[PDB]
Amino acid sequence: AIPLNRIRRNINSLESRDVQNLMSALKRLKEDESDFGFQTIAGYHGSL
Amino acid sequence: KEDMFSLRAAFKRMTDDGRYEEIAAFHGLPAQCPNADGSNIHTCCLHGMPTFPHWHRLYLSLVENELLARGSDVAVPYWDWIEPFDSLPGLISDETYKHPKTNEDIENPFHHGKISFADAVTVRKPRDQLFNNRYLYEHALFAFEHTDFCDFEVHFEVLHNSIHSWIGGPNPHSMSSLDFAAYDPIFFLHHS
Amino acid sequence: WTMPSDNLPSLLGDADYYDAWTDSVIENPFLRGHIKYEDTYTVREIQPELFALAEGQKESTLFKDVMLMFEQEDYCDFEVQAEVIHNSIHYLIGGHQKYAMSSLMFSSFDPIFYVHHSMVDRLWAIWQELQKHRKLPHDKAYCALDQMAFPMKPFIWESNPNPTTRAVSTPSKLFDYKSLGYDYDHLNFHGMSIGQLEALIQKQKKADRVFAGFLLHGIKISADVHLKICIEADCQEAGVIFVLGGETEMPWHFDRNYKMDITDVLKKRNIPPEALFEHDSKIRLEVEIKSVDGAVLDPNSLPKPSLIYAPAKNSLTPSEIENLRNALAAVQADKTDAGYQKIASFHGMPLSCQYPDGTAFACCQHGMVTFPHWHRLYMKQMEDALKAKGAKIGIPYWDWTTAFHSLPILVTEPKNNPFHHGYIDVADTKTTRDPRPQSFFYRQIAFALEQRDFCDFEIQFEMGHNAIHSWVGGPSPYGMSTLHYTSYDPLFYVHHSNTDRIWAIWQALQKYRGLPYNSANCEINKLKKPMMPFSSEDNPNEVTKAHSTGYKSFDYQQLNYEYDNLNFHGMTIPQLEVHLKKIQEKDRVFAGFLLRAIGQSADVNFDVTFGGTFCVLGGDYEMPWAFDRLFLYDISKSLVHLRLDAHDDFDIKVTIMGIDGKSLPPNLLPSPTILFKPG
Amino acid sequence: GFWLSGIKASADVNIHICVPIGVEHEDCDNYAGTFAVLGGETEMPWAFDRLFRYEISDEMKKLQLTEDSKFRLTTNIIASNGSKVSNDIFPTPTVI
Repeated sequence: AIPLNRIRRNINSLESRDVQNLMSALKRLKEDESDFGFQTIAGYHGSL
Repeated sequence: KEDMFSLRAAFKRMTDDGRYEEIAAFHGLPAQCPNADGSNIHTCCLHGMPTFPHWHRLYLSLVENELLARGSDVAVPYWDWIEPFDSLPGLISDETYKHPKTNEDIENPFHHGKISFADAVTVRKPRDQLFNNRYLYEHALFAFEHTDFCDFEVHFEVLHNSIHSWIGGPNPHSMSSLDFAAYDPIFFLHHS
Repeated sequence: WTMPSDNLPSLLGDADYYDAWTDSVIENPFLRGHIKYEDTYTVREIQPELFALAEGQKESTLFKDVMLMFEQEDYCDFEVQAEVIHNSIHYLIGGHQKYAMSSLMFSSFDPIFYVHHSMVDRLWAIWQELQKHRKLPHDKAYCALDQMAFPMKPFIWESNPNPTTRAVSTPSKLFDYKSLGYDYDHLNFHGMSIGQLEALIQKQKKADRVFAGFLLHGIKISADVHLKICIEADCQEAGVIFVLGGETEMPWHFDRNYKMDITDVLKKRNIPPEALFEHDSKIRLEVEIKSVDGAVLDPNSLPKPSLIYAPAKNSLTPSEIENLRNALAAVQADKTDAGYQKIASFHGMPLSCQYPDGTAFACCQHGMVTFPHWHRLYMKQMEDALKAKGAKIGIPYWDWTTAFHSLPILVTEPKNNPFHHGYIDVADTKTTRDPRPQSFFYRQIAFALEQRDFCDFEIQFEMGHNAIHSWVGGPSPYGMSTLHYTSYDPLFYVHHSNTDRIWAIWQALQKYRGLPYNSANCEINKLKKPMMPFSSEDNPNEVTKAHSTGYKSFDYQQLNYEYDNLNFHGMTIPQLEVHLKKIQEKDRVFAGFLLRAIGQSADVNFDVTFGGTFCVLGGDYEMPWAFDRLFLYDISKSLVHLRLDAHDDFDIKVTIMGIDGKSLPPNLLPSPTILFKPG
Repeated sequence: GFWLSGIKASADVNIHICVPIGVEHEDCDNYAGTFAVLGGETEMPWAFDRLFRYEISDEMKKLQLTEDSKFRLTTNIIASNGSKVSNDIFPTPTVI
C-alpha cells in the first residue's frame, strides 16, 4: 500500500491530469534558481 | 383435455383460414419495414432494442385476441421451460391427436405451421441441450435481479433467444431462425 | 524502449502545448533543458537505428539484450550488461552532438534522461525480484564491497538540498528501492510474469550459444563500436555496442567483459559452431570503432572481442464429498490389480479358494468369531484401493442405527454418480437393489455393546449387521441380500465402515472397563487360522497379508485409520456405559435361537403379538458354520403387550422367510429357548 | 460480460474457462456455459449499449478458482447452420 504519488508508471499509461501535473511541476523546477533547482541537480552529474 | 381440444380446434379454425400466417408475417421473413430513406427492407420485429418485450407483448396479444374470437375456451397458455422436462408438452409435440368430437385421429394444429408463400412447412430439430436443463432457472433468477429496465431487458432477451435456438436448431424454416420462427405456433406459446 | 515504437512518446516528444487555463501557449518542459554556463539548450539528433532496435516483438535485439541481462545471477554480471544497454539509448536519442544525450557531460540537463533512467532503474528492480524468485541474494551483493560501504560523493556533502538523499547516500542503503519509499507500476517484461520470465530464461540456457566478450574502459570521449564477423575475409554486420564519455570524465575500467550473443548472427551465415573450433575453417571477427565526433574514426584502442562457446547444461463439507466419487470412479476399472472386480470377488460370487480337494469355496469369513477382522480388513483392501487417487479421506460410514426416513445421497443420486451401482463382469449387469420397510437397530446394537465377552458380542454384532444386507437388497440375486454378489455394490463398504465403527466403539468400551479389547480369550482356536484371500500369495497388498491373521487386526490402530469419533449417537463412551448400565436396571426377557448354516439367505419373523425379527446372511458354496452361543432378542415389549409377567407362560411363535419371494420353510432352526434377566 | 450485436444470422455461443498450466504457457477449455443470439438476414441492425452477464461463480468454485486467481475466458461460436466454429465476432468476454 504505497502512496499514490510515489508510483513510477509506464509513460503511455499516464492520464492527461498526470501529464499536466508533471509539466507544470517541471516548468516550475527548471525555473527554480535554488539549490533544489534543476541547474544544480543536473550539475551534480556532468560537472567538474 | 377439454381446454386443450378447445385450443386445438380454435387454432385449427384459425389456420384453415389464412389468418395466423398473416400474423406470422408481422414478425417473419417477408419484410414490410423498409426505409426511412434506405431503401432497404427489413423484417418488422424489433430484437436489438429495449422495446423488444413490448413488441412481442403485442404479438401474443394479437394472436390470443383473434384466437378467443375463434371461440377458444382459454387464453394462450404459457409453457414454462424453466422447469426441466424429458419431453416437449403434449400440446405441440405430437404430430396427431385423437379428436373426441369426430371420433377420428387428426393432425395437431400446434405441431407445425405452414409457410404458404414459400410452399413450405415449419419443422423442429431439437438440440439435446433443450432437455432437463436446470440452467434456465438460475438464469431467470439473474434476470429478476436487475433493477434497471435495460439490463433487465438485455438479459431477458438473451434468455429468450436460448430456446429459439435449442428448439429449432438445424432447419432453415424453423424456430432457430428469426426469419421463419413466427410461422411455428410454438412461437407464441414460448413468448407468452 | 524494448517495445517497438514509431516515435518518442508525446510527453517527451511534443514541442509545445496549449494550456486552456491561461490563454497562454507553453513550451513542453521535457525537451531541450537549458545549460546555464554553456549558454546552450540540449539537443536530440535522433539516429534512426532506435526504430531498428525494436521493430520485431520478442524478436527485437533490445529484447534479447535485456533477457541476457536478466539471465545473470551475479550483480556484476547483471550490472555490466545493464550499463551497456543503458549506453545504447543514451547514444541513440542524442547522437553526434555535443550538448546532447550522447554526450555524458551534458546529458543530465535533458529531462528525458530521468525518464530513461526510470526505465533502467525499473529493469534493475525487475532483476532484483527475479533474484528473490531464484532464491539468490537480492537486497545484498557479493560484488565489490570496497565501494558498497563508502558514501557517494555528490550527495553526502553538507551542501545537499534535501536531508533524505544525504541519509541514503550509501549504496548498501539504496539496494532495496522499497525502503527508499517508491514503487513501479508493474514489474513485468512484455506479456510475461516473473514465473514466465524465469521459465523462458531457463529455456534460453537450454540452447548452445556464442558470445562476444568486450572489455571496455574510459576513452575520455563517447563512442559507438561496431562488431562485424567475416568467414571469407568478407565482412558483414554482426552487432553494435555503445559507450558514454566526455572531456571531463571519471577514468573507468570494467571488471569483466560485456557479452553479446552471435548465435543467430552465426546461424544466418550457416556457420556451424563446432567448426568455430576448427582451424581448417577460418573465421575472423573485426571491429569498426566510431567516435561521437564522427567518424572519427578512432584507432582501435579497445581489447579485441573474444569468442565464447556456451554449451547448454452427514457433516460432510463439499468438496469432501466431491473428491471421492472420482476415486470410486477411478478404481471402477483399474482394472489390473483387481482392479476392483478382484477386490469385489473376495466377498462376492467368483470363487475365492479351495478345499484341499480344491473344490470351490466362497472365501467369506462371516459366521465365525473372526468375523470382524476379515471385513475390517476388507475395508482396508478396499480402502487402500483408493490409494493416492485423492483417497484424501476414509470410506465414510452411515450410522444406520439412527433412524432414517430414506437412504443416503451418495448412493441415491441417479445421474453421474459412482455409488449408484456396480457392474459384474461375471453377470453382465449392474447391481439391483430393492429396499423394504425410537430406532430398531439402536435397540439391537446396544445389546451387543452390553455384552463383555467378545464371542458373546460377535453373535449379536454379526446379526445386527446382516439385518441390513437383508433389507437393502431384498429379492434380487444380484444384490446386497445375497452373499454371491453383495460385495459388488458400493453400498456395502459404506455400511461397513459403520459396522467396523461399531466394533471399534466396543473396544473403547471394553478398554474403559478394563476387559481385554485388543485381545480375546475365546476361542484361542481360530484367530490363529490365517485368512484367505488375505492369506493368498495372490493379493498384491503387503499390509493385509501382514495382518492376515486373526489376532493381529484387533488393534486397528496399525491400519492406520481413525474414526471421527467413536461416540454412539449423543454419548460419551463413558456416557454410553452409564446408558447401558441404566438400561440394565429393568429386568428383561430374551429369546435366543440357535442358528447354523444354510445355503440360502433368509429373514425370520417372531411371534408369541409381533416379537420378530431378525435376518441371516448366506449363499451357495459358502463355508458351513454354526454359532457357539445363542442369539438373543429382547421380547419384553411383547409381554407387556400381552400383559404377561414372565410368569404366566407363553408360546413363542416364529416364521422364517427366504430372501427370494418364498417361502418361510420351517426349522431348520430348532426351538427357541426363552430366558429372563434381572434387574 | 458479453458485448452483443447483430450477426447476419442466429448462432450459439458457448463459454469455456481457460486455466493456464504452470510450466510453461498453456491453455485452455473447461465448459462454463452457453447462451444464444437470435437473428436473420435482412434484420434491423443492432448493438447492445451494455454488457450481458453470465454467472460463472460456481464453475470457478468447482475448479477451485478465484477472482484473483489466474485464468481467462473464451467463447466458441457455433452458427445454427451446424457449421461452423466461427471466429471472433464479439469482443473477448470481460470478467466482472
